[PDB]
Amino acid sequence: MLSQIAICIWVESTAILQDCQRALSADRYQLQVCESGEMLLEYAQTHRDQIDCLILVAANPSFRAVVQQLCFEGVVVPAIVVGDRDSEDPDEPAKEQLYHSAELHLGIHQLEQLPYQVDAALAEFLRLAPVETMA
Repeated sequence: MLSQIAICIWVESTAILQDCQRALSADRYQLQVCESGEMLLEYAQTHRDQIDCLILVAANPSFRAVVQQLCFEGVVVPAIVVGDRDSEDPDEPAKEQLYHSAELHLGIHQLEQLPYQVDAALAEFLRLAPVETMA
């Protein structure tokens, strides 16, 4: 039944899009690229359950707003976030508030763990389901 995994990434930079998909290149990965953040919502708006893993880049400005739309529509998926740091300083509130509590974080220079992260993000999404999409 697993057949293939559906993953939709949101990235305005092709290099980032190729790097994110590069890691998630498994023959069972269906990567969808969204030129905007609103375009990403339209894709999930009809595949929330069909999506197996969402990729996001915190480097975006209103990106938090786009993620809130997914939570707002009720679209919750094992989403992996990029552009995250381990800085404990409050200057950069980089918490899970970007998306639901199941979201996983990936290092910007660590583009390659997406697949292992996707498998982990999937298990994390089920154990945390129903996840809390505070948005």
